[PDB]
Amino acid sequence: PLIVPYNLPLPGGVVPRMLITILGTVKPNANRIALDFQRGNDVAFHFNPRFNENNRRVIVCNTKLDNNWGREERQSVFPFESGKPFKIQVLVEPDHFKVAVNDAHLLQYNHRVKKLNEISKLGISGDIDLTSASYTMI
Ligand SMILES: Cc1ccc(S[C@@H]2O[C@H](CO)[C@H](O)[C@H](n3cc(-c4cc(F)c(F)c(F)c4)nn3)[C@H]2O)cc1
Ligand SMILES: [Cl-]
Repeated sequence: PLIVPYNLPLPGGVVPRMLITILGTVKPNANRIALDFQRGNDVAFHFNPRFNENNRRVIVCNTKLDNNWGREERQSVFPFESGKPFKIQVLVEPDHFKVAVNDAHLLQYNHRVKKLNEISKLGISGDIDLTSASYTMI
């Protein structure tokens, strides 16, 4: 089991055709998960499943620039389930991050941070047992 929060370096940042795979199991009674693709202190892409926001389950995505969150993008399709194993795949494409969970397309997030080769860390946080985090080129 990897330690959470986990820091996965992305050497030289990200690039289209780069596929990031995260495997884990959601804890019983989970409240939150977060993936943070960071450019230094900025968060280029925050992917944040919330298991209980006003008694609804929602995915919140955003960007943090100069310590300020921007406009959220919200996805009510919610593929996670407390207690169950999951796979998150984040495929970097030219205009967006494309996210699939358990081999089903979930959402795309347009690139707000444009210096892809500076987005050189992925943080993984929240209410999971983390099994593996890796990347490959497809
Ligand atoms: C003006 C204003 C006021 C409130 C807000 S709320 C805010 O909303 C953001 C998206 O817009 C992020 O989700 C933020 N956030 C979540 C997490 C986090 C950290 C963890 F360790 C986790 F394990 C985890 F799953 C999640 N860290 N930071 C959240 O605080 C926004 C603007
Ligand atoms: Cl949260």
